[PDB]
Amino acid sequence: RAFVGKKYCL
Amino acid sequence: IQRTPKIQVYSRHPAENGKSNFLNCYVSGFHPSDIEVDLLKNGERIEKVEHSDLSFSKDWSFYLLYYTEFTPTEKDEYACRVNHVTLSQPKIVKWDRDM
Amino acid sequence: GSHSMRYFDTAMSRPGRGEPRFISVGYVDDTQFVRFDSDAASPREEPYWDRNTQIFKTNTQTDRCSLRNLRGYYNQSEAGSHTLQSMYGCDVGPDGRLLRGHNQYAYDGKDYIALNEDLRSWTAADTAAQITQRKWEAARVAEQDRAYLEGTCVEWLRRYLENGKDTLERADPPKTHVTHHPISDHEATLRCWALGFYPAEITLTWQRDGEDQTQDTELVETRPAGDRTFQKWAAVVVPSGEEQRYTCHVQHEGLPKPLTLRWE
Repeated sequence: RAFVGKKYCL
Repeated sequence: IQRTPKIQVYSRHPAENGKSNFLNCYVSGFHPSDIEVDLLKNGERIEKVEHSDLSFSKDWSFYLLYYTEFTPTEKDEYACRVNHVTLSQPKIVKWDRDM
Repeated sequence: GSHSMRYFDTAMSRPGRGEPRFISVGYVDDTQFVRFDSDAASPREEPYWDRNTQIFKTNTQTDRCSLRNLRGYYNQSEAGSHTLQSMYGCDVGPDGRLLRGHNQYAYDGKDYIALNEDLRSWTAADTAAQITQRKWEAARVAEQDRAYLEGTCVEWLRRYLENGKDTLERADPPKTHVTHHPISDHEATLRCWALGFYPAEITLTWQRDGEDQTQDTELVETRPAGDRTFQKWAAVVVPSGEEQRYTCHVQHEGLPKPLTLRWE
């Protein structure tokens, strides 16, 4: 649904 | 590492004396992102200049567009003034309608 | 034609001036469709809302985590400012099918880590990025990134393209002219202009007697006009009298055929 991607901490 | 800005100063539409237009200063190719850009009219800072949202090219170098309304004339001189950590003093590029 | 959806994210630390600024800008091809800036009085700008805003807010916190970890991975002091950049998204072909996905990062302007084209494995630039790599392998991060890139990304891009077909799927050809400026009695500049085009991708070259003049052409970076379109020019210095030996060639998706132009 969301258009923005979830990020993960480096 | 650091990369110095590329600067272009130009109009949105082809320049016609007496006709309202937009003056652009496009800064690109720079790193890091902090940068100070002024548009000048006869040497003086134009107020309330807008800019685009910070973005970058696929080589990671940043770019911004700074822009304002302007009605060119034969007499008035326009320019863009840029400072960046890579520059020892502000760089001034003059508006030339052929570039 | 083919299309892309891409986010360009920047996070910048600023010791003594608050928490790192996070800005995320989303594009379809060369059209911005969303922005989120953690410094904005009004966060998000726009040319359900709730769920997307929450992801940008969480992404702000995630990039700040990342910046803290990176400083440690390089043994850096807490005094300096540092930059984390991210590109992510999907490319599709004319039929809407996935061409490829992207999820990659740079630290202080240097490539750091990237999801490979397989969407399953990583390429790490250095021993610091190897730490990130091992962490992401242990948490099966590539699988999550793959799912977004193949599912949500491609589905949203297809919907946006259809809803915005009158602009996003319209290529506007360049308007072209050649100008001529003497520099001396012996030589003149010919400048080939391209104005008003969309998307930004263009090829503009000069030839002399049908030979490319790559080394003697001044080519400016393609530049935004502010009305969605782009501009570019290419210039060559020519001996006086020889102008008609030079041709400007223009290729662009909006043209029915490539252009060959000369002075007048």
